[PDB]
Amino acid sequence: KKKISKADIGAPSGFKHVSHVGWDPQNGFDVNNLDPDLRSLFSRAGISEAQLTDAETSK
Amino acid sequence: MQTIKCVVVGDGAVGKTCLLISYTTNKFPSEYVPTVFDNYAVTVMIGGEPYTLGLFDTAGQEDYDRLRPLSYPQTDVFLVCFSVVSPSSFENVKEKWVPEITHHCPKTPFLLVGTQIDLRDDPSTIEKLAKNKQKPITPETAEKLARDLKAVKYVECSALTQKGLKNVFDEAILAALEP
Ligand SMILES: Nc1nc2c(ncn2[C@@H]2O[C@H](COP(=O)(O)OP(=O)(O)CP(=O)(O)O)[C@@H](O)[C@H]2O)c(=O)[nH]1
Ligand SMILES: [Mg+2]
Repeated sequence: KKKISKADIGAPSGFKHVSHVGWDPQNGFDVNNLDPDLRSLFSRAGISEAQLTDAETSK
Repeated sequence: MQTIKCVVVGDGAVGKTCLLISYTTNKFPSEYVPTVFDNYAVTVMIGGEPYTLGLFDTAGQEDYDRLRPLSYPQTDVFLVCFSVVSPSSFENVKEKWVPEITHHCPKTPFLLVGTQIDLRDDPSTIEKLAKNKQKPITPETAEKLARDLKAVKYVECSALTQKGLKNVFDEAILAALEP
């Protein structure tokens, strides 16, 4: 069975920053690790004011 | 490798952001600017195995309605954090917070998170508004809603002190999942 019980889910331990979005009234969003699938939804949703160009790619 | 889709839903100021952090970081933040989008993944011991908890933080606003639902598709349970020291949230909580979800998924589990304890334990404010227009919510009053909205369960939490903090998420996942 896959029944979880109040005594099953132990204490957390594995903080995984899957994505970090840092807004800023002077810079406007400081996302440097958004999700892969969300990357397309974000730039398409509210972050569609302009493609992602935060710092050019290092050759 | 199992993973839960715990997304925090709610519109207002119920310390939903800080409670999310202290839960996974076991520490109280300091900076102020976390309301946008933050996906956290925890590793808890569920069913005798290191499971993964997909934590998705929303914006809790209307201006971000565009990239808001983005966290709805891949969801299992919902974290409706309502301010206990604010009847306003409670009213909508039963007719605004959950309904907004029912229209999309009226079958998925619904966690009833109670935040804003630090204040709830501050008679100075509680008594201040208790007779001016506002008033705190009792566990029995919150429970009812937990049942009125088919909520998996009602559990409060904090962040600064961690008063039943994680204990709440333990109820969420437990709900998001199933036999
Ligand atoms: N003492 C204490 N302060 C808390 C706790 N949780 C949040 N706060 C404080 O309350 C303030 C607001 O927290 P925040 O989580 O951003 O509130 P919110 O409900 O998310 C508000 P919004 O919907 O605008 O994004 C911050 O100053 C934060 O430090 C807590 O458990 N204890
Ligand atoms: Mg917030």
